[PDB]
Amino acid sequence: MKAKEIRDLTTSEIEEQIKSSKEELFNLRFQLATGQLEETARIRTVRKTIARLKTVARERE
Amino acid sequence: HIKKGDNVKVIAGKDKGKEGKVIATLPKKDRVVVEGVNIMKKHQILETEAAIHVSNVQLLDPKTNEPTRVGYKFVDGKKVRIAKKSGEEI
Amino acid sequence: GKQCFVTGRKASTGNRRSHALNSTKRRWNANLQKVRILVDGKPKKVWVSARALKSGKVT
Amino acid sequence: RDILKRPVITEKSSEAMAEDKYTFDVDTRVNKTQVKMAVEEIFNVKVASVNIMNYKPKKKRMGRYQGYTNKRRKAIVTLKEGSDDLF
RNA sequence: GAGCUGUAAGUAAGCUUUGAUCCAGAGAUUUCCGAAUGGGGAAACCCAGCAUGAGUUAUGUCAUGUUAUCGAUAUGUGAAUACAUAGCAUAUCAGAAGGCACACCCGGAGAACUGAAACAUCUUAGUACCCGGAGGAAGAGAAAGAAAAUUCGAUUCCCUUAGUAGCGGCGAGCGAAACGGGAAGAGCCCAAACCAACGUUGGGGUUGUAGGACACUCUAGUUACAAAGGACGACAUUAGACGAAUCAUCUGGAAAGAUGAAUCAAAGAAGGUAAUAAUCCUGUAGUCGAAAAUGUUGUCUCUCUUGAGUGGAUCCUGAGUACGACGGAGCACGUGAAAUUCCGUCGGAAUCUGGGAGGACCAUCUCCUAAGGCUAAAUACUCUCUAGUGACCGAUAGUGAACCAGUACCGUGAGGGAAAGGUGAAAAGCACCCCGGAAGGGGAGUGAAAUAGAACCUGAAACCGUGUGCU
RNA sequence: UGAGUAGCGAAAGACGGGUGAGAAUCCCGUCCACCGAUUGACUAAGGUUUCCAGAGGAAGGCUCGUCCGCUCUGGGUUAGUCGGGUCCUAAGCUGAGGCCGACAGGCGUAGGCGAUGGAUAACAGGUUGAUAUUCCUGUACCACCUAUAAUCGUAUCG
Repeated sequence: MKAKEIRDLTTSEIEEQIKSSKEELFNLRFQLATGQLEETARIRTVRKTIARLKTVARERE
Repeated sequence: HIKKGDNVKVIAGKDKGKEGKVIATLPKKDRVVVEGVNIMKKHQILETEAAIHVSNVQLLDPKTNEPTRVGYKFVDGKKVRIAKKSGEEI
Repeated sequence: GKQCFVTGRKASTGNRRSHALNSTKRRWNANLQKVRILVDGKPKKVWVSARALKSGKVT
Repeated sequence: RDILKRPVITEKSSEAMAEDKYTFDVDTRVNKTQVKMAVEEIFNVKVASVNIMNYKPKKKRMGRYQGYTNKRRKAIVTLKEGSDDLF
């Protein structure tokens, strides 16, 4: 049981997971390598949003 | 049953008969931490509160302040905790 | 893979007995002959026993 | 895409970064033609050469139990313009 | 209904009463190898064709589909060889393959050591091993039966008959059935005569008290066999919720023990809590409960449907079959006086005034009707799931394995195979001082206890040391 | 128990200066000794991080050890031209249909796999604690694509 509030249309569903992976997953992961990243719980939070955006898009088939 | 914040009475152990207040709950190992009960001296010297078994503490009925058992009534859609040998909702 | 194409006869197995009643294993074969018989298409050679060649069988 | 995994910050790689060379960790099953297109698409630069290599797993231990580390594929990227692919 | 981020403690950063974590039903995602199926290969790797798309001045690179063999079916389809027929090309197919519980079942093929106090017939034994095909069971099954009564009426399993009758270098040894007493218990469909149609498919027809064809008046759905597709309410299973009754003193670190007063019981099964608890906790007896999925059953709908006696001029009732000789096997029965039934070879019948059986054989009597097929139940076993049980084990025992065990290790390989549990109620796991480089120790603290300090419950003997009475 | 007994696996070391709690045994220096068709330099098979640096002394090192092929932490292997694949076949293996065989399977045609052999385009110098026809410098070669070309058209390609 979680909280899902994605009411977007298909043209906007595709762009949600292109922005959430380019910066909210890739930019956060090079910061942990060289070392600038405090508040590391952001990485796990973003990964579940990508999972949510794909479960809902697939039910639309 | 025994949830955090309530006033309880110890009925077994060294600090028996001593009222307190539950501050931490450990449902996994069935222990509760009561204020001012079973202090320990840790060499780190430090004085901190230790845990006791949940079956060592008893809840107190407000109408008499004598330890009592806890039931359930099912009044409305939600449940309430009734006190045995009394009627007050804990 | 040696069997009669019509009757279904094939080899058996039993004993060979000496005068002193000693026993060893042996086989009883079938009198299969290679013949050409008319089938739906080209007549192909099949194994047919001689027992099936009596009373009139196609060749 | 996200072929790249992490950058490599070591003493030898630091001496490489002074001559327009950058060391990354890439996916174990990609060729350097994909790595070439991945760097220009992200950091918007012009790559001139990629060299790539493989390392075997290493034996590791903690306590009594013995296991192996991951195998990895390392790529060194040479640019002709642009820099600062990290901080 | 309040904490949570698995062992697991650690720190760091976070989520949650707008219902986290957690439990149950239903979904979506599901890398690579492996029957492995585009080709190859030393498994978990390498190399391709074709059609769409992403990117590039263009090449080079990437993504998503598809391309094995065999089998069955539509279609185009010269050969040699006029016609045709092998071959060839494409299309369709929840068609096949592999694994499996080293259990139960059916078939193919099939030993030896051993016993006979040696050994060859015989026995071990149709056992072990190997191969094939299945099913939740399989196999058998509706009298060419058992028998000798004033007769029974498909098959399977248990009791007895009985170590009887018999078989046997008549040695060692092997060893029945019918009768009777029980569990469970339904029986049916085809070929032929004959009629109608263009060899075909429809109808008619299934037997021993003799049936059927022809000719004479003529109308219970059984989806486990018996012919095969579906809508239609009650339960069961898969998460859970309520659920009675105790206080005081003594010893102790701690009370459930001892001593007094009480209470509950359709609940005095059990486990835990600082020692030995019906009334402290989880429970127990007894009730309550299902979004959703699956299973089993019942009520209409739904789907098939022809019934008995009299006449027997004439016709039909399973063929290289039954049976015989030769060579084997199986029947408890070793060829014996061997019936009853199976295989290979060679011969080879009868047609209701017919054929078979009643332990060689003939005659008379009695019973049955071969050479086509199908069928639940009582029966066998446990890789498993759920709920329980024991005059079974308690760490050299019990499974090889209570612990990161088919593991360390050993072998080219098939394969062989261990040892290892226990602080304390609670980590409260020894702050601080002294000798030392450290390990180790002496105090001081924790704790009921430290000769309980993680090499930790109790701590025997062998063996090794120090000090002392008599010699 | 044998018993503080046998053994400690072919060989030349000596001194000075350091470090250190502790030096016959570790580091530096000098002299002396041994091999040199090899005790030197490469490299196939095989092993699989034993390689480099900073730390450590419980166990292993037949003595000691401040040291190590041992323990902890962090690092290191770069290719169009080198060896192999996107090329070729020997021996052998496997084999569509096919032949044979109680089952299981055996043999074999076209076709494939399979180097120890054939074909195949780069050299010199420099650099790090750990890589070098691979990185850098200088100078080349081979295949393919795109844009204009002198010269083309019965060219061209097979």
